[PDB]
Amino acid sequence: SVFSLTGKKRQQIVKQVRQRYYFQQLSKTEQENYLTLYDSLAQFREIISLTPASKKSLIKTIDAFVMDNPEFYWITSADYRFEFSDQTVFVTFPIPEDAKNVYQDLQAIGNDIVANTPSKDRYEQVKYFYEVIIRDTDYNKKAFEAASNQDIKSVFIDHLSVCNGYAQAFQFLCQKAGIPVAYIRGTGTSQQPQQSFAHAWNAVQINNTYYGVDVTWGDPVFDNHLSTINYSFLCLPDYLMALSHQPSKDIAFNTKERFENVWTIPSCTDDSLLYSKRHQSYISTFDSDAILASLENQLLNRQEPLSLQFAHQDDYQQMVTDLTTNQTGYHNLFNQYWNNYTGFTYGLLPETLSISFASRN
Ligand code: NA
Repeated sequence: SVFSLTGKKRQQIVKQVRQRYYFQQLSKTEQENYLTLYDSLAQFREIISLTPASKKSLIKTIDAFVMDNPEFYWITSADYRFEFSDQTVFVTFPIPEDAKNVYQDLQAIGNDIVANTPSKDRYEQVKYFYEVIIRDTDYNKKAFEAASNQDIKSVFIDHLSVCNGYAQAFQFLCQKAGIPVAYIRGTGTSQQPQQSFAHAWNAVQINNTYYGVDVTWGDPVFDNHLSTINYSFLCLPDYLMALSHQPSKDIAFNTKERFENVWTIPSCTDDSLLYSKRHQSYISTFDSDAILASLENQLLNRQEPLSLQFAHQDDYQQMVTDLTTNQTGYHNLFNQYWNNYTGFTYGLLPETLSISFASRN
């Protein structure tokens, strides 16, 4: 095809996209068009000429490209618009007038964040990116409770964003760091009160296995039940993430239609990177002794607030019931370590089977 990349430019683009997530699920012709899309958007073209395929194949290619490539911030929330003509498919992404300088503004910010990570351990880098986005970005709760908040410009330029921007910003940084990463879209479900909502989050590959990451839900303005940085959404297995997340495999390419069950979602099975597990606050079996010992170990390290995360729903629920009835074990322990003790308060985040404790005032 005349639109396929060639020469040195092709080599450069092949290297650039090799780790992109949805790219891996595209066929040969679709990957060629993906490469052409990358080159043309990197030249800041509004209209891209692609080689003809079925309507579905083109939508798959475009959808994969948009999810995979936050750097082209102007495409992240755009409609999928294309037209067939004379053995060519013309794809249009309206492009802002300042797109080149904003694109390079974001490159400089991203490069600075990645280059100065304190550790080069991949987990520590992922944790650092989580922290950076949460600390430096205001969550736009007014917007949620109701575009322009959906891309990495809203995160790194405006510092005011919603889940789609957070998740694309996390991918943006991971890509620059060379960490395989995915953007995942779907449905979040919160409790107290029960509620479902459109949502976006991430997966990362560390040590050749995937881990779930939800930066947005770790933001205290998004959810303050444990209030701060809520680490209980950092590198989760699916048996915990699935309690509040349902990823979508579908492509809704307009308001009336979709393609069902197109994409494969990363499988996250390892719990070894849980913050709670790494800090000896993960309870995998209901046991009063083990619960109090974990809290006492935290108290011996002079931590406040204390925290617990459970592996299994019914164990978390039994702990909740014991806190509404048998509280004596807890007062006896806390009174030993907290001065002027007059009780304790607790916060519940059932979405990750988590609880936090603090001295009452
Ligand atoms: Na924030």
